[PDB]
Amino acid sequence: MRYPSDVVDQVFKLPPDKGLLTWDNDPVACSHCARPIEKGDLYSPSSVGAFFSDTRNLASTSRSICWRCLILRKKQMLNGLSYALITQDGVFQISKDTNKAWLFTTPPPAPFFVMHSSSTMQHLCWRTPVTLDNRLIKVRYGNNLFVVRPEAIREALEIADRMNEGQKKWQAPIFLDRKAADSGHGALTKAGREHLSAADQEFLLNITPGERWALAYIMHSKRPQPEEPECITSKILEKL
DNA sequence: GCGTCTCGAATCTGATGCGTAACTTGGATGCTTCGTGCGT
Ligand SMILES: [Zn+2]
Repeated sequence: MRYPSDVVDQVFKLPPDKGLLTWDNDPVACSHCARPIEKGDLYSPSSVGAFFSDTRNLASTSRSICWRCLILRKKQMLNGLSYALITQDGVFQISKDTNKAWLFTTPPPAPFFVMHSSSTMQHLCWRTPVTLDNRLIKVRYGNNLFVVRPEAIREALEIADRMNEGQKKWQAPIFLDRKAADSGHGALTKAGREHLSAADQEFLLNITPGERWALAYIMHSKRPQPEEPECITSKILEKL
């Protein structure tokens, strides 16, 4: 895939809705997924309504929405893709911690989109940049766009295991929060501050926010075993 | 019209108890769409 809207016609294969206008002016980017809207394509003027609180993430002021985004803005699409991973084969659910560990330790090779919501249901279909290479995974968490490097996650897990190797009571070296909301998120704990070497402390302080978020779901006393997430595109298509 | 001597001294100089108790020891929110109907 190339664009967030490309997930529709490639893994959902949903035909465009009826009654959509046809573009007849100089091409302009979509207001959601930044896809160009060329002459002869199907679009619709923006009618997001007063309850749309994602104006800051709009690609442009074209006020035009391509049919793929019009599909992606349906309630069944927003709810189904709350904790989704959209790859070529299908849409997978990464809600469970084991799924997150598998994704951030053994990512799929193909381009994919990573979905995650910080509340009941949020606009995430059209805000996630594509992950071209598995070594640089871009994850959209609520209003935060994260960059996760699997090698950094593996190195941090190795550091935590080596620091907790001797002590019988397991204790995390770095303070992390699943919601990425705590005031101490990403800061070293007392055990990390006074039981780790200078190189390990410098590495743990110099990780990206996305890596902290991922370790908040992976790094624990009993590391979850990675497992393949289930196929979810069937459920979303049936509910639509 | 003073007048001067003497113009202190020893010793005690604190003891004893009490010298905390019970209860609170958080709570709530931070999402949009969709259908149906008002409605100004
Ligand atoms: Zn679009």
